[PDB]
Amino acid sequence: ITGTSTVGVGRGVLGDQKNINTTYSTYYYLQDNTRGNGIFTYDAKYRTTLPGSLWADADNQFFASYDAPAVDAHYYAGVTYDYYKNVHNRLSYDGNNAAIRSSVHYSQGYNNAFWNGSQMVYGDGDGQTFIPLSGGIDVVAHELTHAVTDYTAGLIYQNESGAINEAISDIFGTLVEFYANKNPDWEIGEDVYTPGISGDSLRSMSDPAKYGDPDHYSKRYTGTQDNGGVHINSGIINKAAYLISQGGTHYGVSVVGIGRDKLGKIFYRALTQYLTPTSNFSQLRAAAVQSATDLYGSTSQEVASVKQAFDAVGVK
Ligand SMILES: CC(C)C[C@H](NC(=O)CNP(=O)(O)CNC(=O)OCc1ccccc1)C(=O)O
Ligand SMILES: [Ca+2]
Ligand SMILES: [Ca+2]
Ligand SMILES: [Ca+2]
Ligand SMILES: [Ca+2]
Ligand SMILES: [Zn+2]
Repeated sequence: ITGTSTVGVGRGVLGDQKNINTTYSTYYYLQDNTRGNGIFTYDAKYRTTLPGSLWADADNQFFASYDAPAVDAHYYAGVTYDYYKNVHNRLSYDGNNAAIRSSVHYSQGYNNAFWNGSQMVYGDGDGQTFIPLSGGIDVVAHELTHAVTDYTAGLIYQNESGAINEAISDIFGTLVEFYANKNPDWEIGEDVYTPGISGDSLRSMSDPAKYGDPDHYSKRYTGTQDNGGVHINSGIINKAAYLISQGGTHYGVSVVGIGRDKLGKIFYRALTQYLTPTSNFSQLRAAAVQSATDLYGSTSQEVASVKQAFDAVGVK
């Protein structure tokens, strides 16, 4: 909408207060004009017709329970935009400042979130498996990263290419969580998963097998559930990324960590320069090795650690 840029205040899903960029034109809208061509947050009103209505508020204060998922979707989309711009010199998901759209209150009891080809979509959860999923910065950044992938490598959402697609979203979701630096970890979705259970997560990158996901290529899933295991086999790549950053000895193979910033540079370059829609795990290893070579040199520690990490997870 056409209006003037304003700053509202509200509370997110976890009860924390934050300032949000809004737009005033009769109502105050969840429309942040400070980032690219805007960040826009919509109310899906418990229905499945998208996007719903651009979120309107009478007073620029967003403290109602119903407001909380919208506050966090809007705010964390902004943090994710800032990460890509400041860290990778990427302007929104298309590289040309495309408007970022999200809808909250999607459906009823909806235990998921997704990128639908055009926008982000967040369920509220059923209150037992999940609380509203936009409360997780890693989840929000995971979703926006699907848009980045779709505009760049274009990894097809099945089998190995789809597991790479998923891992890319978990990797950058985690790197955005570290960028914001509020309780960061290598777990996925801990802030919104299972409100009745402390200390669990939807996935772990440091130890995928904690939640049943493989941590070695020999343990990959080969069936047809979950688009050929895209959220399962992502554990193999998530573990390799964790090892590149943090180091460790895994199945007897030792990896010297090189830190998060270098992990992010290597995988961002691989995603945007070398991966293709049909890349498999072996091709990802080659892309990551080449990316590290470009950035740091063929004889560098960084290249050596990429190779060790993929060796540790059984990917040649
Ligand atoms: C219990 C769940 C929260 C776990 C998991 N989801 C995630 O980890 C995050 N959502 P996501 O990975 O973005 C879904 N995304 C997904 O299933 O994409 C299918 C699609 C393709 C094209 C258009 C619309 C949807 C899942 O779906 O099993
Ligand atoms: Ca209000
Ligand atoms: Ca965390
Ligand atoms: Ca996390
Ligand atoms: Ca929990
Ligand atoms: Zn995903």
